[PDB]
Amino acid sequence: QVASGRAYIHASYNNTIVTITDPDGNPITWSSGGVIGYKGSRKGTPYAAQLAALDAAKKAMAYGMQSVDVIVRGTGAGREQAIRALQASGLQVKSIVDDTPVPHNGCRPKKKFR
Amino acid sequence: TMNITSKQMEITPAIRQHVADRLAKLEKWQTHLINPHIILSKEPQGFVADATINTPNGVLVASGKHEDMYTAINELINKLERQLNKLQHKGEARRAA
Amino acid sequence: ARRRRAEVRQLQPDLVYGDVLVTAFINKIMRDGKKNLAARIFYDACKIIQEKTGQEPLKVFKQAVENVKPRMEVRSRRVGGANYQVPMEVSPRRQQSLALRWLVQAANQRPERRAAVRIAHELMDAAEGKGGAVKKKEDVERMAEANRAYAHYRW
Amino acid sequence: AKVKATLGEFDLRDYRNVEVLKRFLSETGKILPRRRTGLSAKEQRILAKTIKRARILGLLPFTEKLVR
RNA sequence: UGGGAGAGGGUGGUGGAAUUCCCGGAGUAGCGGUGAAAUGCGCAGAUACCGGGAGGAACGCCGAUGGCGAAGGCAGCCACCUGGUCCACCCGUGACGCUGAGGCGCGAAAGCGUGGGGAGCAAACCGGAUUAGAUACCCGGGUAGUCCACGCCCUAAACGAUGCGCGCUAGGUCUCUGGGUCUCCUGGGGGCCGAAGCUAACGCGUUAAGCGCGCCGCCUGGGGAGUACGGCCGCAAGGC
Ligand SMILES: [Mg+2]
Ligand SMILES: [Mg+2]
Ligand SMILES: [Mg+2]
Ligand SMILES: [Mg+2]
Ligand SMILES: [Mg+2]
Ligand SMILES: [Mg+2]
Ligand SMILES: [Mg+2]
Ligand SMILES: [Mg+2]
Ligand SMILES: [Mg+2]
Ligand SMILES: [Mg+2]
Ligand SMILES: [Mg+2]
Ligand SMILES: [Mg+2]
Ligand SMILES: [Mg+2]
Ligand SMILES: [Mg+2]
Ligand SMILES: [Mg+2]
Ligand SMILES: [Mg+2]
Ligand SMILES: [Mg+2]
Ligand SMILES: [Mg+2]
Ligand SMILES: [Mg+2]
Ligand SMILES: [Mg+2]
Ligand SMILES: [Mg+2]
Ligand SMILES: [Mg+2]
Ligand SMILES: [Mg+2]
Ligand SMILES: [Mg+2]
Ligand SMILES: [Mg+2]
Ligand SMILES: [Mg+2]
Ligand SMILES: [Mg+2]
Ligand SMILES: [Mg+2]
Ligand SMILES: [Mg+2]
Ligand SMILES: [Mg+2]
Ligand SMILES: [Mg+2]
Ligand SMILES: [Mg+2]
Ligand SMILES: [Mg+2]
Ligand SMILES: [Mg+2]
Ligand SMILES: [Mg+2]
Ligand SMILES: [Mg+2]
Ligand SMILES: [Mg+2]
Ligand SMILES: [Mg+2]
Ligand SMILES: [Mg+2]
Ligand SMILES: [Mg+2]
Ligand SMILES: [Mg+2]
Ligand SMILES: [Mg+2]
Ligand SMILES: [Mg+2]
Ligand SMILES: [Mg+2]
Ligand SMILES: [Mg+2]
Ligand SMILES: [Mg+2]
Ligand SMILES: [Mg+2]
Ligand SMILES: [Mg+2]
Ligand SMILES: [Mg+2]
Ligand SMILES: [Mg+2]
Ligand SMILES: [Mg+2]
Ligand SMILES: [Mg+2]
Ligand SMILES: [Mg+2]
Ligand SMILES: [Mg+2]
Ligand SMILES: [Mg+2]
Ligand SMILES: [Mg+2]
Ligand SMILES: [Mg+2]
Repeated sequence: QVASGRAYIHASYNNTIVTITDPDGNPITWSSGGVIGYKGSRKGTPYAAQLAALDAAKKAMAYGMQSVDVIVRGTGAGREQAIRALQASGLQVKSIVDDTPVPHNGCRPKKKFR
Repeated sequence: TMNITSKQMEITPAIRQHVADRLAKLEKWQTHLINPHIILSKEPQGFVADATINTPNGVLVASGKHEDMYTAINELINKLERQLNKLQHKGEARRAA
Repeated sequence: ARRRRAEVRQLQPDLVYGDVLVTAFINKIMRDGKKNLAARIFYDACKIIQEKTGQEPLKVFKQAVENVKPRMEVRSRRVGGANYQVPMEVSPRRQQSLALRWLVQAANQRPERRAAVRIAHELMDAAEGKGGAVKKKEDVERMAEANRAYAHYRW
Repeated sequence: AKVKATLGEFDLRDYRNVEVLKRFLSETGKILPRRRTGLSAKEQRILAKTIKRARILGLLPFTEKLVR
């Protein structure tokens, strides 16, 4: 049991994954569009991200989590609705920062990004 | 089934069977050919082969003309194929976005 | 239509309870413009409601209407290359229309021989939360909830 | 609110002027556009190069996480 | 002589972001992917998260309708070596000039040879979809290659589809870069709109496709055909 931790929102166009860690970044629990029951492209809807964030927040609070910092990566649909679901869950959102990785012009991307 | 009208001409059961064998090229697309109807007729410049066919995805209406009657029939088929292949694939075009 | 909205036809109140909703119910029962028959079947059932259950026909009939009103429904829409059952809220006009339609349709599924018996009994059950009518409203609502994930396509 | 107007004289080649150079960086760490710095073409090039040297020395950052 | 701007070129070094992979930790029921899917990956512990390491390639913001080069083409940053170019002074030489058949050099990408390197990507290839079929488009894999050195190849929508040089013929507006006296003026670039004029039209118009002089290259109906034969070049592909 730890009361302070982190919430990562990995949110792509296909899915949204929420992992709740401790102060050091070690995962406590996690959820996703698949864990809340969806398959296929439904996992990339905002309601999907919503259920996933709530199911992740619920599990975390079951271990005494009360405060989280929120780290957000990716520009997926359910990104903004996932932040909502965390706030409106019971957890205390101490902060929200976007840590989306961006190359400083690095590796050549797959054909579909050119 | 399939009906064949020979307007102001006379044709044999052999020619009617040729038309049915040529219309069978449309069976390729594996869609329902619903009451296909071929009209054969002669202008002063050659023969005219008309056709009206409904399918689950629309209607086919085409007209072929040529001196040689079997060629007018073939021109009819060519126009009917391009119409059917359009009906069967046009909806695929805008899957994205 | 394309140019403008359509204006909802106002119905004259019926002559036994002064109700406009009771009128719309009669019309939904009416086949081939036999309104005399249509009214007689409803009222004949309003006696059966009274005689099998000692309370107000009007009240029983109206509660069964609220018990069939679907609050949400699915409305199809092709998105790219897939037909999606979009969950949608139902306008009160349409709620009423769906309620009355399903009542009669479900009543006429019944096994009871005389129609006014089928109209009475279905309105009796639906007043309590039973019958194939209320089932149809529940079924439609469960469809809408099942597809809440598509609720952002709503127009 | 253009950054150059918020500063007196400075040397556009002082790669160690951490406290002046840092104003020409967005809160996310990026080099700010000419529209938000108020420099001409010629001096924006000197600024960009100087910021880059200062980055390599560790004075200025290459990127910062965006905090809502 | 005194100045300037610049992704101009060559060599050695060097920085951070990101991807992938390997190790450690924490954690579990899916992840991924699409129009929707499936193949694929995952309880032999994947994805998502944190820490450490390895390695290659490309340099986000700045960055622009921008800059530089003869063209190809050139973009993190530092140093060295080095080319072109513009400006002010009007100091030196005294027509020393223009063009240029041949020649010589340069010449994107792909390709070739020898050696190295290989993260990502990805011809060929394999598999999943799509579809009437789908030797494709989309998806999951994947070898050459993409990268470096040296040597070849010598092509292109190598384009402004517009050879180079000079002189001449309204202006207006935006911009890069110099010199003034900094209002503005004046050089050199880069765009837009337009005087006269040109043009079959579209359009061009002091960055001419205008008006003229010089010199070079090239066209002479479509196909056959950039093919055949010859010759020259190339390791080959194939080029002229
Ligand atoms: Mg998905
Ligand atoms: Mg017949
Ligand atoms: Mg006949
Ligand atoms: Mg006709
Ligand atoms: Mg054919
Ligand atoms: Mg009805
Ligand atoms: Mg029903
Ligand atoms: Mg029930
Ligand atoms: Mg000098
Ligand atoms: Mg591990
Ligand atoms: Mg085990
Ligand atoms: Mg890591
Ligand atoms: Mg850019
Ligand atoms: Mg330019
Ligand atoms: Mg130039
Ligand atoms: Mg002199
Ligand atoms: Mg002299
Ligand atoms: Mg020359
Ligand atoms: Mg020559
Ligand atoms: Mg070459
Ligand atoms: Mg190459
Ligand atoms: Mg190559
Ligand atoms: Mg080979
Ligand atoms: Mg080889
Ligand atoms: Mg090689
Ligand atoms: Mg060999
Ligand atoms: Mg090799
Ligand atoms: Mg490999
Ligand atoms: Mg295949
Ligand atoms: Mg197949
Ligand atoms: Mg086959
Ligand atoms: Mg394939
Ligand atoms: Mg592929
Ligand atoms: Mg791949
Ligand atoms: Mg090979
Ligand atoms: Mg090889
Ligand atoms: Mg040549
Ligand atoms: Mg061009
Ligand atoms: Mg040019
Ligand atoms: Mg040419
Ligand atoms: Mg031509
Ligand atoms: Mg020439
Ligand atoms: Mg000429
Ligand atoms: Mg000027
Ligand atoms: Mg000045
Ligand atoms: Mg000019
Ligand atoms: Mg113009
Ligand atoms: Mg004129
Ligand atoms: Mg002329
Ligand atoms: Mg001008
Ligand atoms: Mg003039
Ligand atoms: Mg010019
Ligand atoms: Mg011309
Ligand atoms: Mg010829
Ligand atoms: Mg040849
Ligand atoms: Mg050739
Ligand atoms: Mg030969």
